Amino acid sequence: CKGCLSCSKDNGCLRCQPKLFFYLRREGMRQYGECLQSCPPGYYGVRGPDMNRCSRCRIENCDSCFSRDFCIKCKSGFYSHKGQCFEECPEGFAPLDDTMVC
Amino acid sequence: VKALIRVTPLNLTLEGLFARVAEISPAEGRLLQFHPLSLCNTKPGFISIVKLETPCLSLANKARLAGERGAHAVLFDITNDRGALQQLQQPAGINQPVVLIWGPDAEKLMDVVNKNKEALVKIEV
Repeated sequence: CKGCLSCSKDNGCLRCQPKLFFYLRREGMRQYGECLQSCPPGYYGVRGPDMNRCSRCRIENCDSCFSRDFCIKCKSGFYSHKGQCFEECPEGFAPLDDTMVC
Repeated sequence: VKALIRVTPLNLTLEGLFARVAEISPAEGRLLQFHPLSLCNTKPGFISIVKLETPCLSLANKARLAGERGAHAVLFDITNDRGALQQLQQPAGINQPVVLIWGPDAEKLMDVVNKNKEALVKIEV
């Protein structure tokens, strides 16, 4: 019960402050809500109909999302380009000297 | 129309009430808690347990979505909203049964989930 506006011990956070993101944390049998500064790793923020919520980051070989079609940080050993990750770095530009960015 | 509820790990015995919105029958499965906002828009064979606070969907449609997500039966802990019972009397013909509970029975059920020791649950009519 941290970051909520209305709260229950069984359900955790019910409603969030406008500034925080709603997120259902699972724990085997338990499921309780949380309001967070940002969405947890592997999730990106979504200003939903009633709630700011967290959607799962589903991009090809990406590990961290800003948005649905844009990647922050790729699967280690992949090269990022315009929010997309590649093993075979494309013909647009070559990888930079050390850092993995085409 | 009342119902019996029993719980054991891999013990507890409670009572409750079926809802006229759904179809009354027995059922068995694992015990999985669900947040009210979860049922909006896990492996199957489980009896869901949802504690309702004092809206995304109607309770019937929340029970509908619970079954459609692969739930053997819907347990509504209505301790914090007794009016929920009145608004589940209208018949909708839901498949999986919708049982209601509250009080120290509901308190007991939720502590088993709180303990985080995996357990199985069954319902008889």
